[PDB]
Amino acid sequence: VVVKGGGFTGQAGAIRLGIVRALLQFNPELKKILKSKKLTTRDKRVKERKKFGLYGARRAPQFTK
Amino acid sequence: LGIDIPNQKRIEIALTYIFGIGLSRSQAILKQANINPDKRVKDLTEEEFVAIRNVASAYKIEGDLRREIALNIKHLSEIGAWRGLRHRKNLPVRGQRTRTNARTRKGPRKTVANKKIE
Amino acid sequence: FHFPSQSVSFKCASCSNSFTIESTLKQKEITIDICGKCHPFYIG
Amino acid sequence: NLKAHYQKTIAKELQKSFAFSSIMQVPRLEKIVINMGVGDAIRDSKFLESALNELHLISGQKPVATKAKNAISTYKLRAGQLIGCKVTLRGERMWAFLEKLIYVALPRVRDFRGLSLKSFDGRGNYTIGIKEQIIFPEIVYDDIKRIRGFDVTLVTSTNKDSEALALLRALNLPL
Amino acid sequence: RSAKKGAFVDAHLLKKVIDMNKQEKKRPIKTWSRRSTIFPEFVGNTFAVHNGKTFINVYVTDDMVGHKLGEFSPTRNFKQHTAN
RNA sequence: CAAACGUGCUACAAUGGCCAAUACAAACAGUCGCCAGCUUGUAAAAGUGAGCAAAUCUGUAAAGUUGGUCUCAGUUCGGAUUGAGGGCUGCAAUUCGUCCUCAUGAAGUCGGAAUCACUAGUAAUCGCGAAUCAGCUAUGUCGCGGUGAAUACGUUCUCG
Repeated sequence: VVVKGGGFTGQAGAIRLGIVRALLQFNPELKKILKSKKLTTRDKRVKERKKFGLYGARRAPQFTK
Repeated sequence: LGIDIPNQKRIEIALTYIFGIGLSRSQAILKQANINPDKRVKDLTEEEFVAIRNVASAYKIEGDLRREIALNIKHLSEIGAWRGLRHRKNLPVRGQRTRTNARTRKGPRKTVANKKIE
Repeated sequence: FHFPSQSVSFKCASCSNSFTIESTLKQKEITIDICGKCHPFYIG
Repeated sequence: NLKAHYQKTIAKELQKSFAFSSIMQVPRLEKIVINMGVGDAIRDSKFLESALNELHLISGQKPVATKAKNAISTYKLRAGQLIGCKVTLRGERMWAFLEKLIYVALPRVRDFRGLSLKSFDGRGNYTIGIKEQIIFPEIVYDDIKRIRGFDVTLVTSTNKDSEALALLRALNLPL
Repeated sequence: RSAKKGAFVDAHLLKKVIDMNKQEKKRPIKTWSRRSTIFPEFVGNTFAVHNGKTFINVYVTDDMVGHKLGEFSPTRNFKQHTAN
């Protein structure tokens, strides 16, 4: 395994996908257990773009009344 | 100086409770003494103590520092200068937000009502 | 009744000379940081 | 103690200094009084047993307290309720106290610059103001309700200040 | 001074100081600039420093020269607290 | 400036400080700007002098990891008012710059009635980039990426 960029957990997920993809191409019946355990490819789980006027991604400063 | 420092601690922190000497200067003075500090050692001999007194007297002890600073404040306050006038009224001198946030010398916490409307 | 207090040795703590003065007799040969004859404020 | 040294040297140069040609008209030491001046023992405080034991250790003789000479209306003090201490010193104990103080207490002060401009009665008796509890080599580590000094005074035979100051200089008390 | 204008003075008021340093030190001289830092040559005269309303006359003492002229001229009034 | 509302940073700490070594990012910017390395300077920062009209070069990741280290104090956590000595910037550093060194180490133990943000790299957060200039306690503002949750029974009540 050789990685470029990203945090250790992100690199861990990258090598997760690499290992599983190489296993799948190695022998087709591996696909089956991938559907058995449902541990599969990317969950498109990435940092969303924070917006203007928000100190975070879903954070407003606070609402005065 | 020469006061019985609290026991049960390392020498580095032992040379901190004395007024005028903090952390880095304590490290420098300890290294000048060459005590070779170990864990939770307080008293081992007196030949170290004499060197400590000599090097401390080479620097300025708490008492003389207090006298000199009091004299400097007196001199800056007894001459025409905004710093002395500011210090005489018990307000910060170096320049900070003086609008509503200065309550380190401006009384612990006291307040008065503003004018009422409606 | 008066409790007896007798001489305690004091000869070398920060200088080489001192006078034998009496103190509490429950201990002997106690050391002090500085005495009169080696006090920088005493002479200088 | 130093009485042998006092008669050894100091008396003769004291005679030589001022033209009197008498061995005893020079100033002499009589007594030293130790007073505590307790004003904090109004309620259930340490009631001087800390002070009692430390003063009895620094001077083996029994310290004696004193009661109020009048009735002060700002407290519950009405001619009684003994306060302070009374220790009179003479004999070997002049020097026993004097060397202990001069060579064990004054250099032991946290910071001492000396003070002697006028501490006399106009007749040559010098009061000494103790600052901290710990100026004696021995002390019981129990804490007095208020950390204080001790009242001590040196008395001289002559009713003049110059000769008393000369004697004190001969005894080398810092000025 | 750091010799790198860390204690810089415009030094154009100093010309009048050199002028007045040879005429037996007569008291009245017109001088006002908050940009100037004082020197031992200055003491012994008056400064009509500009606070913002009028040229207030001040006499710098003979105890120090370290700080600046503009520091020695009070401008802000006293609060005179009015609790309504 | 006698005060109060706020909107925030940072503390009330052993879900840590301190001492050292040690990784893991991206995006953006850069020719009197990034400044490499070196002489250094306690360090600030000065100086010497490469490279970069830039996927070549410069912007050094931080939390994290290995060893200690302090053992429940209003402390060694925390730091601002306060004094001196210096540094940069700009012709200018008193009001009214910031940086370093020594000191200064108070107050503050989870903050009252009430209140705000959010269904996943989201809050929690951890360091960096940049419009702003010569510089700027902007503890701001537009973003980058690092670790990483908990919960969702249903709309009686509560609000829109």
